[PDB]
Amino acid sequence: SDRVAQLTIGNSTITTQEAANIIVGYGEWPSYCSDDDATAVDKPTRPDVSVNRFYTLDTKLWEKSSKGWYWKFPDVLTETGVFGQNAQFHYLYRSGFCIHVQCNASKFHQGALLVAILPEYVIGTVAGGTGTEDSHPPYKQTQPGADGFELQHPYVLDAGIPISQLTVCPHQWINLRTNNCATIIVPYMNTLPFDSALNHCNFGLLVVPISPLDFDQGATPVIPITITLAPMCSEFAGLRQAVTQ
Amino acid sequence: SDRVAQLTIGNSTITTQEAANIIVGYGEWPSYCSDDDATAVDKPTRPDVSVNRFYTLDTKLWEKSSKGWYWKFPDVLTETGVFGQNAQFHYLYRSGFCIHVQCNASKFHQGALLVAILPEYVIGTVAGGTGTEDSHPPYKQTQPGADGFELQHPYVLDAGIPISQLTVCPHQWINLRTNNCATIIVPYMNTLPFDSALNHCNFGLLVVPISPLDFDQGATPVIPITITLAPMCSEFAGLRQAVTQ
Amino acid sequence: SDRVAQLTIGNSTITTQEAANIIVGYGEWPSYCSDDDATAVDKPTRPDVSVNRFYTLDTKLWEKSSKGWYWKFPDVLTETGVFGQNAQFHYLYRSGFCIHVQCNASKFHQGALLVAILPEYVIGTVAGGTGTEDSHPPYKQTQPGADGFELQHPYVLDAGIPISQLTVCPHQWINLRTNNCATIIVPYMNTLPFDSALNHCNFGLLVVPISPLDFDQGATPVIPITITLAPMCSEFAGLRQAVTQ
Amino acid sequence: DRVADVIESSIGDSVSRALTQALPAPTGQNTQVSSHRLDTGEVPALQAAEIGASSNTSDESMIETRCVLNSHSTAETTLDSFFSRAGLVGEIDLPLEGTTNPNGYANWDIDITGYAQMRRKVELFTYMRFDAEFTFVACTPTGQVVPQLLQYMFVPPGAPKPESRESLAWQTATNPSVFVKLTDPPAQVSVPFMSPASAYQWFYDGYPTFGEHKQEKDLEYGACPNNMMGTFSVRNVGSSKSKYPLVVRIYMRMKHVRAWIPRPMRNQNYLFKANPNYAGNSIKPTGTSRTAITTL
Amino acid sequence: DRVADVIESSIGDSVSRALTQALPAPTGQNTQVSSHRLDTGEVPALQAAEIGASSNTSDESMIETRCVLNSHSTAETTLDSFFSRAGLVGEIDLPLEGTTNPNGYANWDIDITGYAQMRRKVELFTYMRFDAEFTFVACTPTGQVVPQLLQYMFVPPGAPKPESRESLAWQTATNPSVFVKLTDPPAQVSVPFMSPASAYQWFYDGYPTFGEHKQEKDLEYGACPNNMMGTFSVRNVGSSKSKYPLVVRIYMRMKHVRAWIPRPMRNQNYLFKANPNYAGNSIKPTGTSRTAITTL
Amino acid sequence: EIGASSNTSDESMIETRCVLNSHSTAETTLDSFFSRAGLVGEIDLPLEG
Amino acid sequence: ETILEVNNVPTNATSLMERLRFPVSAQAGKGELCAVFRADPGRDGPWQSTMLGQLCGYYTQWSGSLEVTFMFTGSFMATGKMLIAYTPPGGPLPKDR
Amino acid sequence: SIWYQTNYVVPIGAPNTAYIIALAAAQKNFTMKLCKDTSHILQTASIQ
Ligand SMILES: Cc1cc(CCCCCCCOc2ccc(C3=NCCO3)cc2)on1
Ligand SMILES: Cc1cc(CCCCCCCOc2ccc(C3=NCCO3)cc2)on1
Repeated sequence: SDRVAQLTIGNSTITTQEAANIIVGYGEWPSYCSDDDATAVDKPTRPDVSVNRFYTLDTKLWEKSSKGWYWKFPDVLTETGVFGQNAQFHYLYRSGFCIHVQCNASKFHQGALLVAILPEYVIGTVAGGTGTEDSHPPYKQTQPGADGFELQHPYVLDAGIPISQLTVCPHQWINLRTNNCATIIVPYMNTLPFDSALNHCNFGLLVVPISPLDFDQGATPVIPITITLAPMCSEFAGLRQAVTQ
Repeated sequence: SDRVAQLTIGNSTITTQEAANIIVGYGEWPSYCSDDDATAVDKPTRPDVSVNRFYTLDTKLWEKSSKGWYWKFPDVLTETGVFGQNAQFHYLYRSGFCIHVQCNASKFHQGALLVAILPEYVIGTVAGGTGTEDSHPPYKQTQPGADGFELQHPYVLDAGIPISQLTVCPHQWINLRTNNCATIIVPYMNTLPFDSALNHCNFGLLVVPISPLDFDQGATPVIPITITLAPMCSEFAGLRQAVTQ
Repeated sequence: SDRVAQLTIGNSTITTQEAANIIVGYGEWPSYCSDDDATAVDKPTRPDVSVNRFYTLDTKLWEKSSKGWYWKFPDVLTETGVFGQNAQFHYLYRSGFCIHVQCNASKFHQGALLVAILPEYVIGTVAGGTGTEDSHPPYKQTQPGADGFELQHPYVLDAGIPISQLTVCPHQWINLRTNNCATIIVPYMNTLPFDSALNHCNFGLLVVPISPLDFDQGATPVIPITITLAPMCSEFAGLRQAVTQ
Repeated sequence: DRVADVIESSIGDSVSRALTQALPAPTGQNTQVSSHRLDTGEVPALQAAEIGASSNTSDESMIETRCVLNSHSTAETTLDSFFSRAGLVGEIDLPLEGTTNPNGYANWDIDITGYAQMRRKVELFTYMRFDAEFTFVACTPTGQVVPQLLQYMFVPPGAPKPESRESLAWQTATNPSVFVKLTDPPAQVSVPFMSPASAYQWFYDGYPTFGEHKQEKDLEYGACPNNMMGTFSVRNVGSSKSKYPLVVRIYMRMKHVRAWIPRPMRNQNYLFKANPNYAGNSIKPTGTSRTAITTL
Repeated sequence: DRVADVIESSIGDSVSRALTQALPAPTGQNTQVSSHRLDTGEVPALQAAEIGASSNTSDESMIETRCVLNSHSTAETTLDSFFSRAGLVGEIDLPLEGTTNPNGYANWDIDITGYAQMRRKVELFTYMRFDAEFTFVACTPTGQVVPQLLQYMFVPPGAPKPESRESLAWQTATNPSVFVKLTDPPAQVSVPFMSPASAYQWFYDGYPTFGEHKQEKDLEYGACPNNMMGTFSVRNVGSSKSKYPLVVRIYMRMKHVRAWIPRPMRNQNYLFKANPNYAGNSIKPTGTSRTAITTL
Repeated sequence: EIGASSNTSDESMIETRCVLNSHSTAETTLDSFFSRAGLVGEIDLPLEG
Repeated sequence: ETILEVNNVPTNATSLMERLRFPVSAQAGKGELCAVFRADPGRDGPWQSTMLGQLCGYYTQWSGSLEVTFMFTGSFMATGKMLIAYTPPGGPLPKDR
Repeated sequence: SIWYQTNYVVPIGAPNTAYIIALAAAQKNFTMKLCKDTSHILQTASIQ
């Protein structure tokens, strides 16, 4: 009664028989915005079930040489579903998330993925190699939406910070000999009650292989990793027309 | 909550995730010597933590043809550690033991070791084969210390007694499909409150493969067996200079 | 009932019929380490009788021209006895001492030895005579163990300090017309609850002839001085393998 | 005032933990009624020998049973019951012509491991404490009873061992002797548990000397002085030749027995006293043998 | 249940026996009246130095005395009283032309044993715990005050020690620095008892390494890391040549002092820091000398 | 994998004595750690340049 | 807890990621040595990759016990018993198990 | 130091080599005092 679990939100239900408990980001469940914390004077929309549900957005293939991937969050879920819509029509957005990364293999396979939540995950460039050029990461890299982006220098999280310390962040590992999925529940985290789901990304989801995937030849070599996230306590205010970016 | 266990004594801690309960020799925990059971009038030394701890003394390799091994006890732990010292400096010694034999393999390997505690384990010779010669087992055989000794005729425990009955002694098996270690806790057993740790061996530790080790080729063939013992309620009296034997 | 005395510790008993009372260093009996004074979190070993006893380590010959000798302490008792062992196996050591220096002669002999306890007795060199060379006393001189070392410039205790003032330290004299032995009882003294018995020497034992030995010819001329010390409230923690230095 | 770890420090507990208690077993266990049990979760029949404990499965949970009031006794399987039976342990010859024991006297080292029946029984346990009743059946080699007077003298280790039929030690001023005619019923005597140990030790894994332990001395491995009770000396009471060839059979019967640490029963033939040596080439199986595990 | 010798076993007594108590000594001891005493048996004047205790003979028992109410204070002889006086402990040069410390910055190893007056005072005791007030008097070699801005930075052992006047460590983001003009009154600061030990140790009889201890390493005998408080760095605050030659005198004044284990006062001249070496050939007596014990 | 730091106490890993830890944690607070002046800006006002 | 770079050997910049974990594989003998490291936190070495290590660099002194959890990432089928040993001060790097 | 108590055992079909990841932190009784600046790092070029 700790390795098996079921997550049910909206009209979606995730099952898992090898999970390793659930992490609750910074030990705080997602809440709605207080009356004294808010400033936007208009009564917000709380679609509830139409947006607070499990969107299974992407699948990556883990290979004996994969570097790792990340997904910026507020964004990843735009354009997809009713959530996407409310995020485009409204200026202000607010919401916590239930992230469930899954990836299974056999008892004869081995490997270990680090799954973390890095708030305000600002990306940096290699500065033209030498460090004299003041380059900047492109829209395609800082806000990749679904499909995420692949890391080029995971050791420093493409941002000059050691991944060795990335665990001071809500994390969970996917050790194949132990489990087959991670489950983080992040609350809304920003220095503001609401912000634009479009141009600001509250945090990134990191999935990095720290202990390389490996298996004797002959065992199914296609080992996918699938991301499934679900917004929680979604609130929207500041209604205008629909906006893409 | 019965196959996993942790043994902690002194500054040593053994972990096991496939153990099969703990046997307590003759159903009696090791105790200190009573005031009416003792005779030595000098106040003894009870080093406690400096000698009551887990010494991991030896490793043997189990092979598809191994005969079996034994270790005489009081002795095995001499020369090694502070225990060794107190055993050489003092004439009189007294102590119970926590013996933990470990040996793991894969779920694809198979075999079964008998692990017993035979008190007053006197060794005998083959009597020159024919039985006319009154030979005697050498110091190197009766008191092998660590490294133990290998049995030459396990069927009779090199002492003319059936191993088939060796189970009337505190024992435990290491069946590879079931566990990966044995744990016996023997109390001090002698017809005297104290005796010389040097020239008298209260009991021997037997480790014999009754069901031969076997595995299809290609699976790691080096299957070790490691002995780890820990004295308990060690008491020493009769202090003189240090003696080897 | 003040000139005769008997000291009994462990299994050792010293007798004296001409002693001149007992000095207790800084007026404090040796104690064990308090729970609020200690830091080492591991439960220590208190061998008691096996190490708290009278080791009669050395004998020097007093001659009409002897300069004086010293013994650094924590150290002097290493390698010798069970105490030695616990001091090598353990990192941390703590203990007070009962030092009994003895030396007798006839009522027709005369002389007077100063017996002091100098804490943190750092030795110094003559600096190459002139004082331009920054020489340093060798391991053989700063930590002579038993056998002690002979002073080369007693007037300054080979450390640039007047021996004339050495009495502000727990001391006692051995005036031959009065007594035949000194007895100092030093408590553990350091700025730490425990320290390495190996590389730190809490204090030195000084034995210097202030009033030269003398006697008309024909009287036995071999006048020895024997050191006998006994640890008290010995405690050891931080167990590892055995270390010499 | 104290240091806590000293107030707790359970170091010095003279009492043994136990875990098991002794219960009354006058009769065999009775059998209570059983009925069919078809349920998941409870599996008596399933055990794990690895643990090291004997299966605790009751007849009742293995088959539907009736009720049986077992009143069979267990008295005959006690130690006094089992061991308190006289048996041969020593034999002594006092021949007229020969090289064994002429001169009319003999010194028998008190060692009960010289006769296989009795030996095997006791070697069932490692330690044993008890009193005993020694009986001495003497007669000529033909089993013929003769009018001869003997003197049996127990000589504790340290007492002067008789060197001749007319030795001075036969004054037996403190040693306990017994004078008997071979025509009188066998002499019989009660012997206490005399040993410096708390129990006799059939097996002593170690040496007594404490020295070097070279090859020439491996003779002492297994020799425990706490069992060397001394010698038993006998002599025809006289100054001249006995006139008849004698033999004394020594029978010992234990009583007030306490036994501890049971060990495997002797599997092979015995070769020497106080020495478990066995014939290396003639290592026979414990029991009988068949032609196949699939046939009787 | 216990073994007695365990119930007694006073092993683990954390409290020290004592034997002596501290009494109030605000004034010197008063003198009470004395009168002639002609009696056998009581001999105050007779002592035995061998014991190892100072004579306890009172003025009263040595001569007929009057009564004196001694109200003289003992406040000036306390430790805070004695030690809490600023004294020179460090000196630093920042010359324009030279080889000592050009480049405009200096790293002074915080060691108060470089100046004989102050050193001798403290070396009176083996251990010493206390807070201190450091004052820094800066000016040119002529004692002339100049409009220059310095920066004093305390660099704990482990922090990056400045390699140049424009080093990055001068950002002093966590180290405590002090910026001062040489025209401002001397900078002064309060320093806590910062050490991993409970008291600073003037003498450490032993090594810190724990290794072999060969000849080349005897350099470390007597070096106790619990006194290595790090370095004190100073620099003229700029990018270019200071323009004036500077000198900083460091004065330390102890307060809230605790001292233990008094030892003999330094008898000979000092030769090196943290090292009691003395001139072997020039070993002068402790004091003055006369021509004979029978004349002044 | 859970994602939580090991909660194993020294006590359950070895036989321990009793220690009254009175060491403070005041110096590791935020005000304590961050409230130390540091250089953040530098400005030049040269004559020629 | 943060990742301790016990395997602080590789520097090829294409192998920086393999500092985070050390290997363990089928041995052919008895009691071989897997890895070794200074248990000092504020010192140069593996401890520098940790969050603790880094915060120490900001404080002159410290006190307290340290914990080092070792997670095994091999396959589910792999068995094994390792012996992790902390040798206090003065104890030279052990020559054998 | 980490030694092999026994050995890394594997069936035919599993990798003959795997890795261990070490993670470290301080116990509840851990405290630090007297703060200074880090040494571990110091930049080289001045921040543009
Ligand atoms: C009268 C009279 C009575 C006697 C004989 C008294 C004999 C008492 C014998 C007690 C024997 O106890 C034994 C215990 C152990 C062994 C033994 N042999 C091999 C090692 O153990 C032999 C005897 O002689 N005279
Ligand atoms: C602002 C500011 C303040 C400072 C200086 C702070 C100095 C704190 C010094 C504490 C010194 O304690 C000592 C103890 C022992 C010894 C010693 N030297 C030889 C061995 O003992 C020296 C100093 O720098 N900048």
